[PDB]
Amino acid sequence: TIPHLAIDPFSLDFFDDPYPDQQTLRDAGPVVYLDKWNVYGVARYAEVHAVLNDPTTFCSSRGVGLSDFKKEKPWRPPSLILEADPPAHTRPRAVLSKVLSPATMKTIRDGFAAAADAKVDELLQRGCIDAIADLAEAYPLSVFPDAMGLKQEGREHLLPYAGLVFNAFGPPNELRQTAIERSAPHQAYVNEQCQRPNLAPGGFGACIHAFTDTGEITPDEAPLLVRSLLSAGLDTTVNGIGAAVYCLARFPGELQRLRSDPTLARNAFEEAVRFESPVQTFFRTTTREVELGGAVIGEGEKVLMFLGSANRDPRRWSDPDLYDITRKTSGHVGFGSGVHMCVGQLVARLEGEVMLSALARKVAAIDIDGPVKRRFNNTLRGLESLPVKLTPA
Ligand code: HEM
Ligand SMILES: CCCc1ccc(C(=O)O)cc1
Ligand SMILES: [Cl-]
Repeated sequence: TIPHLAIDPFSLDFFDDPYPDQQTLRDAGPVVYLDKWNVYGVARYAEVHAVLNDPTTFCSSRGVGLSDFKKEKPWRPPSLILEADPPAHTRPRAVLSKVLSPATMKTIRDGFAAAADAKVDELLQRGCIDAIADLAEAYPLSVFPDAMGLKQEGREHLLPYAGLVFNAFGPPNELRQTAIERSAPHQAYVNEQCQRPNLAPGGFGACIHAFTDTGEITPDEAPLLVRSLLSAGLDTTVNGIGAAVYCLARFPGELQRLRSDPTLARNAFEEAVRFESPVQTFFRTTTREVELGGAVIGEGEKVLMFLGSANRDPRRWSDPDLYDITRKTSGHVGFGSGVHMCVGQLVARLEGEVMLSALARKVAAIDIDGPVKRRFNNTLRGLESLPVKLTPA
């Protein structure tokens, strides 16, 4: 009844060009079995959305990577938010929501926007730049660690730590094993920065610790919640901004529409998140036998959700393989959906908006002018290098 496929969605060949295999996964059925890893897979929008929105049946507390925390030890102590189910999820989630709240964005927007404009001005002086290292990485590094309240020393551990976190959701392949082998210094740095005295006044980290007297979280929960922001808050935006720049570089007609109306910057970024889906996949674990799209999945089974495939499913999207900055993007699953839907999405969208606004106002053309190199990660999709020439407006 359920088709068995040999596709390895964590293989380098798959990462290099996932789109044919994602269509095969969608078209084989609403639910597939991936023999390579002994997991169920859902690649159509409808089933991905359904799984995300039933957290009781498709839980997160047994891990959102391949590993089942009921069977194996987690590689690090479980996240109090990502790897928790309601009701244990609810209070930590509320704290992060308030720390990253609509009102908090007002305090940081002016500085984030000035840093974006300054970065684009700097890049225009160079002309030919690497849109990854010099923009997608450099811009978030220039705003997010400071917004966290981190000291300067040791920030070089942040991107390695995030790459480790995202590789560790994958199966025990070479990418994951190698990341864990190299992890000790990055974990040591990150864990130390999560302690209250190491987080500067007014930043996200200090604000998390300040919530420890309201009854929502205790003091001993705050370090792990700071850890959540140091895990999820940087490399995601690197790949989101990188996706948006790569889209504008490949689709100059959309750059031209963005230049003509810079207020499209927020939706241009949202459409880049749908189009590239920098966060490609997450797992859930069934807590009971369940019927999903005509298939019967037993208890304690891992279900792999293809967020990027859901975001390209023609059953849901018109012209899904086109980058369209005026598309009605609401409902895409690039930030998830439901109770775990990205708690940092206002930060991510703020960064993406102000960078695309700076490009829309200052840049006339973005031309790829060197070899494009892809970066391979078990969960993140994005580029290692994107050589571009920026022409000033
Ligand atoms: C373009 C950038 C980003 C993308 C595409 C993205 C994507 C996602 C997705 C798909 C989830 C759902 C995970 C699940 O359902 O298991 C998620 C959750 C989460 N994200 Fe984001 N994210 C981004 C940026 C950020 C930022 C900037 C922060 C923090 C400052 C952040 C913090 C979190 C946290 C803490 C969670 C867990 C929420 C929960 O479990 O309730 N993310 N993100
Ligand atoms: C796309 C972001 C995924 C993510 C979310 C939360 C955490 C954490 O709570 O440590 C780590 C990774
Ligand atoms: Cl850790």
